[PDB]
Amino acid sequence: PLHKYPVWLWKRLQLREGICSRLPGHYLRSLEEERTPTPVHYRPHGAKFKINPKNGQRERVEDVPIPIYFPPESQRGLWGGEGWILGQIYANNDKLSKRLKKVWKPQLFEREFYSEILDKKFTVTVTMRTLDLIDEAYGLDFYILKTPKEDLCSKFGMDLKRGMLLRLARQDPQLHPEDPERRAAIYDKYKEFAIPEEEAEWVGLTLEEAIEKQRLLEEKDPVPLFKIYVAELIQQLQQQALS
Amino acid sequence: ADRMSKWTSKRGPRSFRGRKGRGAKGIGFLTSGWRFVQIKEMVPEFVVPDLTGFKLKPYVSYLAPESEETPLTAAQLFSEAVAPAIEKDFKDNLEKYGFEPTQEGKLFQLYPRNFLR
Amino acid sequence: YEWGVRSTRKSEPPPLDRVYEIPGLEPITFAGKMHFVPWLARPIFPPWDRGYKDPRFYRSPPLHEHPLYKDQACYI
Amino acid sequence: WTCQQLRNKSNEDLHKLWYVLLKERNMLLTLEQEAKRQRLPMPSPERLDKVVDSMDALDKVVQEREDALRLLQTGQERARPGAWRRDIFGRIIWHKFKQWVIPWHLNKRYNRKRFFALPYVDHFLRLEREKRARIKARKENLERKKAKILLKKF
Amino acid sequence: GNEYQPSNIKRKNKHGWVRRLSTPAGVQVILRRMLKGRKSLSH
Amino acid sequence: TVIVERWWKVPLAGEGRKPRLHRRHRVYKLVEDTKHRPKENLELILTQSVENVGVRGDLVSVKKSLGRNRLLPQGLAVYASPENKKLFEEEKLLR
RNA sequence: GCUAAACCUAGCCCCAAACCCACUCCACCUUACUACCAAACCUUAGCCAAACCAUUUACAUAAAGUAUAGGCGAUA
RNA sequence: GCUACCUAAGAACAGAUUUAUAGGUAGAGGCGACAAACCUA
RNA sequence: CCUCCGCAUAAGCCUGCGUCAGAUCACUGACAAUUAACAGCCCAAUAUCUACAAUCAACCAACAAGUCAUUA
RNA sequence: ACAUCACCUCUAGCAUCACCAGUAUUAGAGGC
RNA sequence: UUAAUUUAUUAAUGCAAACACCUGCAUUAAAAAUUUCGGU
Ligand SMILES: [Mg+2]
Ligand SMILES: [Mg+2]
Ligand SMILES: [Mg+2]
Repeated sequence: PLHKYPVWLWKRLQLREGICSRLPGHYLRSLEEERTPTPVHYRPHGAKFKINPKNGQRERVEDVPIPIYFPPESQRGLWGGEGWILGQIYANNDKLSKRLKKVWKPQLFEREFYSEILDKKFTVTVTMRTLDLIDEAYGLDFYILKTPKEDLCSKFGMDLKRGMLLRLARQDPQLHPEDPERRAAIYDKYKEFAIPEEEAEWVGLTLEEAIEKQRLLEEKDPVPLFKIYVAELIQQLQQQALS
Repeated sequence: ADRMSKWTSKRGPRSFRGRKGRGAKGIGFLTSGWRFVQIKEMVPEFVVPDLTGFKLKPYVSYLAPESEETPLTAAQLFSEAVAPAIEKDFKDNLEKYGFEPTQEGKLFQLYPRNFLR
Repeated sequence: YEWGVRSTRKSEPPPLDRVYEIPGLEPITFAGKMHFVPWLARPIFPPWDRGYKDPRFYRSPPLHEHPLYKDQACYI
Repeated sequence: WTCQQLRNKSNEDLHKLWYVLLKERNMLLTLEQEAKRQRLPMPSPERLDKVVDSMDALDKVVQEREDALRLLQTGQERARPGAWRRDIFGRIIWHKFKQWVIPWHLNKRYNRKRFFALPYVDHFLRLEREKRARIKARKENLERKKAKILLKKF
Repeated sequence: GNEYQPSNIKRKNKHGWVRRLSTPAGVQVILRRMLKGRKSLSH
Repeated sequence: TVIVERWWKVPLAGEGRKPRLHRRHRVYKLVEDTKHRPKENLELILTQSVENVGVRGDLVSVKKSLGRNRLLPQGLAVYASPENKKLFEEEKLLR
């Protein structure tokens, strides 16, 4: 026989089920939206409808999102939105030949940045395209403030963004101790990506890490029923005091 | 080439027999010379009281009446136990009522349990 | 050539992730659960001690803190 | 002994009752085994099970009192401390912790307990769901069709 | 011919549960037997 | 970087549909290599008495090697962002 | 005449609906069914059909089986 | 786990010997005094 | 009249010609067994010595170059 | 018929998982 | 295999890219991979 709800949302089904369904609504939104980033190799077409080349017919055409072949190690640093491409190719790029499976891997470089928001130097692998992205953002802190985490497409940079957001919404003196003037200047500079203190709770963590924050959050030593019955008897005594 | 039996004592070679055992609880420790020393500390200790003069016989006579199955409800027992102390104290800080912060110092703690059966 | 290969020696430590290197935020490691596992961040425990004093595993005190260790070693 | 009737006796009296029950039950076991050795009938066949039942009721009272103690003093639900988790067979279960000396940051055996499941448990888990559903629809069809034949009998 | 000269130590070695659970393909083997619903889930 | 494209032209998808592609659709044809493309200089405003490239307060487009590796890592120059542009204009007008 | 035959009814069948499974105490990843010391993701492949073989090839209703593509040869 | 080859660590009487036990080499393979032989009818 | 076997441990199997009754060259059900000194099951830290084979081990005679020790 | 001592030829100037814990009187591969 | 063809992969170069490492493009091999050894 047949299963009632569809398995195409079975995972999504569990997203509304139980203890994990007690997660923050902001976390639900951040795991719920699926906005797409600009591509690494899928150059965008012009507009909605355009004339056919060999037919001269006004046809609406879209562009294919090429899947980003992300090796695991590139998550350990702040790479760009680029990577490798696991596909195939023809010998002379000619479809009338016997094609073979092929790969397009990136050329990374181990560089370093020194964030004032972090107020520390982090050295990791990045891309020259990622270098250009940071330069166009003019600073790593502003870049962390700028792109979406879905646009980030990297775990380490997402973690760095989470830390930067926590520091910005915290405004603790430990960010710039014995230099509150520089702290205030940076806070004015970093006033753009201000977030609520509650927003730092599930900031950029894994879905498994979201379950982790839940179990670290929803758990507590259970209330004593000696204490509970004592409180109930106190309530009964207060009520009978009016009797 | 036989598998459907249980894994009790008799399976294979000498030491292969040696490790596992039936459902005992261990009592001692293994030290030099392959000599086991079993402390009186870790042993079972079954100290039953004296049975003389208890008038409750092992079976109960059928001439007695029947009652209602009153399960030991936690709120009911708690009320029955704490009613007089709270009634006097409110007419008069739960340490006077005996609320236990932790059972770390008691012989028979509950969470975890250290009593037996 | 130094004697002994490194193969049967102790395993080299894998790289600790930059999640532990976060300057502000303590990561949500494997502490709350009980699984040295892949689905979370690795718990990092401090140096704990066995408070109990028992014959079975009481290791010796260090041989610089020993009550009798003279600079003039005895030829025995 | 009736359970609530037995519930009115003291704890020392409870110990006395348990010991008397132990003696009578031992008498029962020896008598039955001897009856097998003599290959004859039993003199009081209901007596053994009755003593067993009374001992079980006394145990139920003892468990009720211990449960009232656990509920009052701390209130934890399962008397042994433990948890719900997932095992290497991929299913959801409740594992029991065990009282052991060394800690979970150094426990040489407990760390060997691979209690992690990567994505390679998907098709089997859904298949387990499938078998459960198959038995479910089977029993439902059997019951309702048996009901239809039953109504046909009237 | 007397080829099957089995031995219990090597039996629980090459057919046991720890070794059959050491690599995750064997875990899949355990699961395959489980959805097959046998009794001798290992050896 | 590098940009490629689907050589066998992909079937269209529509508005509320995903590109349920072909097993042939994985084979791309390489369009361009941005790593092999002509580089552009980086425009930034200096803050310190630099060498023959410029002086303090001088905004110029230098090579990325001297900018990132030498100027920006040493902090001798900062980015010529529009928020930094106001600060540079104020520094120039407060002379 | 014997062996034999024959007998309903166990429960399976598909659907309809509906989201389900996991704690008597215990033990259970070491030799699973024993109370105890210092580590994961890396493009499914291939035939078949071309009457042989090679590029190509699948693992609600309506436009429409038209526009796209084919050793422009089989079709999708 | 038979057998082929190897390791660990034992045994018998005269080596290119055999063998009690564990362990290792997985088919697109290993092994091979190469028999185009073996690796569970 | 046979016995180049036999008796033990080892491994390996798993109660498998023990007892009281059935009837299936003339197996089934119930009941009872094997009480360890042998063998496993082990060994509180940190450092530090551990060249002088064995062959009846004293000679001869070697090569395939040695199968076993603590101490602080 | 294959292995092989003997002999001949060829490659390799050297180290931490085999060769090898070795250094061309060495290591590997062919012929009779 | 010195039948044919490549070269997915290495190894070299050389050229790019970055200031010894990585990626891309050519050539060369080693090794592979795809396809042929007709009829009366
Ligand atoms: Mg054909
Ligand atoms: Mg073997
Ligand atoms: Mg003894």
